[PDB]
Amino acid sequence: LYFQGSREFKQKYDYFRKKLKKPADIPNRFEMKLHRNNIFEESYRRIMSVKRPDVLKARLWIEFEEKGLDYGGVAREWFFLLSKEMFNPYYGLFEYSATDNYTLQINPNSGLCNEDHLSYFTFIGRVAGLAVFHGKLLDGFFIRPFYKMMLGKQITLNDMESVDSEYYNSLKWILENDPTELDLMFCIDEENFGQTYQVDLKPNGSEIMVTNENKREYIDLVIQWRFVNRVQKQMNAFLEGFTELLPIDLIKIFDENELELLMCGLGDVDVNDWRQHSIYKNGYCPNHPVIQWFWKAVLLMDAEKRIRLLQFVTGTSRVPMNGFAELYGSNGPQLFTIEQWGSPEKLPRAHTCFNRLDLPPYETFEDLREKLLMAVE
Amino acid sequence: LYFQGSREFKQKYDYFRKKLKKPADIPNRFEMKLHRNNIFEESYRRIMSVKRPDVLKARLWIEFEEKGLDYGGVAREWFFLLSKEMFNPYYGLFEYSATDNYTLQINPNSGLCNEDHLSYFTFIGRVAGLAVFHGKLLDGFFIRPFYKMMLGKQITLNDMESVDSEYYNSLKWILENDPTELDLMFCIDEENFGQTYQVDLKPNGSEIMVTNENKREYIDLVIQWRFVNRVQKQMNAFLEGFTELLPIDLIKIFDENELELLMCGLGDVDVNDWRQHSIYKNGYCPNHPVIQWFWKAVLLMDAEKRIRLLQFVTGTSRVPMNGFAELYGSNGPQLFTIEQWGSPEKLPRAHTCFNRLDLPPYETFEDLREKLLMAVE
Ligand code: NA
Ligand code: NA
Repeated sequence: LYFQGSREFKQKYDYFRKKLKKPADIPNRFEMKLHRNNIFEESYRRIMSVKRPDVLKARLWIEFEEKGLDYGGVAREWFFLLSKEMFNPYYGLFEYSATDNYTLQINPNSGLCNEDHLSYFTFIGRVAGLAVFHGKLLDGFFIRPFYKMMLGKQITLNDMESVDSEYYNSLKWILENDPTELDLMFCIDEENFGQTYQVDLKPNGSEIMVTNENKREYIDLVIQWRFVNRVQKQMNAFLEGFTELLPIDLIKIFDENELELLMCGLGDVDVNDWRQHSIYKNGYCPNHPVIQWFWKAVLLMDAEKRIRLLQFVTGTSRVPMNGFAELYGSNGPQLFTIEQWGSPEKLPRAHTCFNRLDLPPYETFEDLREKLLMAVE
Repeated sequence: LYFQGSREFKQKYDYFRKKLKKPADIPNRFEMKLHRNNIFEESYRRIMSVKRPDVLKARLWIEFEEKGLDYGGVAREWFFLLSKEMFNPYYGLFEYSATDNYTLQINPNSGLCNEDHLSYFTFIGRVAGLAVFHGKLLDGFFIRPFYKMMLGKQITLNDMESVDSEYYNSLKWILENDPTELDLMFCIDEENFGQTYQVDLKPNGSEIMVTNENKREYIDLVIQWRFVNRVQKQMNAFLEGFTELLPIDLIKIFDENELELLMCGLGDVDVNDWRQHSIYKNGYCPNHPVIQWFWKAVLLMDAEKRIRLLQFVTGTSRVPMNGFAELYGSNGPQLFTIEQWGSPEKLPRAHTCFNRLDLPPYETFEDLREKLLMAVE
């Protein structure tokens, strides 16, 4: 299945769009004149200067540095280029949810990176609200608890699985079995800029043991800590900006899976960029049957498996912001590499520090495809 | 099925590579210093200066205009960028085989575009031979009769189908039925730079009627005319260059389908470039459920269907050389367009002069996918 509940998504989408009003009370165009190389700070100033947010709902008229293009197409570029910045953890406002993940979460230390952080979150919410209002997608994916918080839905243990399987399986184990052999206490490690702090989940938590009686409270507190309690001013600031463009009661017709799709579309890896920036070693080359089989097998995979493949080889499911040319390994720049290795009766292997697939020279297309899918799973 | 006979292709490929010899009689590197903007003429001069073709079989050391990249990756760029020029019909050496096709054939008027045309065909054969020798792919596809001619295989009526269905069906009809009602003669129209010439297929052909007795000769002559007789000096010049790097008896281990794959890989459309340069009209936009369904359905199609889709909407299965940003319609530049149109009980329609898909607002993903595939077929 590819878009479960699509009947209902489109029904909500039609209703939503009818309920959105374009005021006739406003200028014909909202204009922006920007430099690609300075898009984040320039858009912040322009968007945060406006005092009547209804003027933002005018037809977007964005120009970079050129006049002869479609304005919808250019707005779509602006949204894409600016997403790439807003969501770049370099700014300290968002961070990747784990090293192997591409999904973003609010950085709880945002106010330490930037005294005016809440102003920035408001700006970001204004831009997300603007995107939905004008029917554009953002380029980036937030963790599932972010969408839930936008909708005022409670964050749960099941929200942990998509973010951190290992940790979800541990907490699920505790929920389903007597925790006492684990010797856990109501405190957790919090790492802030390379420094670790033991923080109490509850008063004098560090001295309270987790038992069959209190383990559910323990799980709730951890989940609060992990997703909620540290970022409420951020999220509140983000929601103030978002709802300057969209009434929260309209957006709340969507559930959290529908909201992600509406805001962000579907995740995938660009195979053409991938293929153009890969290197072959130990006897492989672009025309080699094994390599041509390889790329066709990659193209035949679903989005999710391609992502799993990328993570299998590189250690992460994220693609550098400037695409595969800028792929990095353990010791600096390292393009994605396929090296002839092993016997055709072995499965492929990876050296993640080198972004390197060790790929045996299989004897047919179908064998390669089957052995590769198995390795990926 | 995706790579039929792949067991045998790889077997031939292994044998082939063992039979290819890298002389120890040569310099360590063959060097090229080039400008991207002048790649065709500069590479011609450098490649055609060499008198001992075995020096070409040295490790390729190509630099543009930058030193810090993989040399194999840069050679792969050179081969790609230069393919794009060699095979650009602007030069008069190759032409597209039909308006709706991307496959290339030798231009029979090459010697009128360029007095030194055979020197250029030799250069091109040297570059193709160099590509195979070093295991690189070319960027472009020749018609099936081109590969056959490289291998000295006879061109037949069945070779017409992949090039021109309509004409193949006509000639097949004649082979299978009494041709007399058609009133055909042994002459054909030949268009040269916008001028039409009646040319005799056989002496005084213009006055000889096609009958049940002579129809097979008629078909053979047409096929000769269409693919063979006009381009033998070209093809001979191309083969002289190719075989300076590869003995013809080695290349002849492959059949014509294997040879294409070896030289050129598989055809496809880059969906990311496609999607980034499409425009939405009459109520559609990037986040619209119908649009997000659309792109996922395109991504799920095989290469062949995507190509058929592109041809359905634009009138041609070819992509501009600089990708979808440079898509052209009937009245100049026209990006690929999806416009909301019709009732969900209709199939999508296209206006090819506008590169425009008329796409009804279907109610589910599965309905859109089914109705789109049907239209495409
Ligand atoms: Na890595
Ligand atoms: Na067209």
